[PDB]
Amino acid sequence: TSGVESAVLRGFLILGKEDRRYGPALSINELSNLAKGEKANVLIGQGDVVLVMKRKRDSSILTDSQTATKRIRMA
Amino acid sequence: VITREMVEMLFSDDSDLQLATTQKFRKLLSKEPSPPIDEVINTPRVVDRFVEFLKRNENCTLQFEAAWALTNIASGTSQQTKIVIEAGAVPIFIELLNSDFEDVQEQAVWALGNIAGDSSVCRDYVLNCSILNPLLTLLTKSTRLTMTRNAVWALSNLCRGKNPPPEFAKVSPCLPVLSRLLFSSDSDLLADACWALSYLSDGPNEKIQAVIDSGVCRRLVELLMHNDYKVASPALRAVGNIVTGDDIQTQVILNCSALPCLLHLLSSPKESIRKEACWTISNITAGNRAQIQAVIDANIFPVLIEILQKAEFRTRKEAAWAITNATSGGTPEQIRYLVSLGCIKPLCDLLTVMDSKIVQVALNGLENILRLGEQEGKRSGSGVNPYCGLIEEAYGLDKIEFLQSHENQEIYQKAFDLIEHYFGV
Repeated sequence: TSGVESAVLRGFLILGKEDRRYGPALSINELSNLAKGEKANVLIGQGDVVLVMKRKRDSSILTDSQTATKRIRMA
Repeated sequence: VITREMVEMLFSDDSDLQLATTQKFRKLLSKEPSPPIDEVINTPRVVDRFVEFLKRNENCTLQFEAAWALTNIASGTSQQTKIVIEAGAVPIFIELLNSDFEDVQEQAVWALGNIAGDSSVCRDYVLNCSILNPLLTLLTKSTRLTMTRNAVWALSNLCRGKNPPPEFAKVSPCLPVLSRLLFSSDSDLLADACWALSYLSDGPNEKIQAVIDSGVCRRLVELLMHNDYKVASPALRAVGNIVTGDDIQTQVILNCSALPCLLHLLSSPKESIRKEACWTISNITAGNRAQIQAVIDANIFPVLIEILQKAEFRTRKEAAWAITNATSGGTPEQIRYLVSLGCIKPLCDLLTVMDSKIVQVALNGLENILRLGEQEGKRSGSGVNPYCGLIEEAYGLDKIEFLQSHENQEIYQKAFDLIEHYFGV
């Protein structure tokens, strides 16, 4: 691949070959718009398509601050 | 339960009987363990009558008792909160934020906090009724500690949620207020303020920039070292979210000397702290080569490698990302340094875990090391990959071969290609 494609893909983890469960491939210049935690196919090199996700990961797979969303006034 | 005279007195025409009755209803809902919320709202006209008393600005105590009664109703299930909203209480409660009575103000905040904290639908509705400007005014003009706590907690409820997140334009003006609140010493205040900041910094880098622009980073980093876990934990969450931004944004956190704090938090006795410290560091090592180097100079990697092989598994997962991200963005000298710390062995050991995602992360870190080994074998004509032997020593080759029995196609295809490319006979 090119220097640009290599540099861009450093911020991403290549999960595998093209998976059309995630739709038509993004271009390299569109790839930065991919939401954190999501997966997308991307066009690279000479027509190759791979599935990727950002290495920058959001706090999704973590614990909760569920206590407390609601508080009742007693006493 | 309710009585017939309660109903009849509530709809009388004298404030003496009204205030006494509302206080009876209020006392019922303000009682443990199981409040009669349904019986009160099922009783016709009652909810509407409470809401009508919120408009009685001439009778301070009546307003207070009314707001309290509605507050405890909106503290129940989603359907119980629906009745209060559809009664039209929300636009009135917001007006009461500028009540001349402080006891009415604070209870209005509490009610609105409960309503907004019900769901994303109610949250957006409360925001659409323009709660932010009166609420922030109240917060800055407050003169009581109990009032500020309630205001910040309600504010944090306006920010909470990701399905869908609130419209950022409707919640971002609270950032200057939130920024100043970080300088308080009250633990409860700092806790909810840091949660609100973590909610706002949870998403695309545009939102993160707005958080940064308010100048909260320096203080957020200092709060990493707070002795109360109710404060350090959300503060770490906020810092962790900010370093999910681009290289420039992440650098702001680093220039606040966050790394020595994060190093310290890696040794925390609390399990969730180490994990999120690892998670935070993993998003930094996903940065540029100067930032990876900053993690090296902070002596973080020897600890991450100890964690990678011996810590609680949900902590190992995040350390794996931290090591792997470092191997993808790092220089040959940096990767050579990770190898010298003995990172290959605990990476190989993760190839056999049942979390298929961590397997791929492990595989990626190993492939990164292998590719650099191959490039290194060409820049000196030796044609020998120096890391192939180390991976064999750590039984990585056997484990990679074993992955050809893994049901997951991505893992299979990956292990298959690694063997074909780096371990051909």
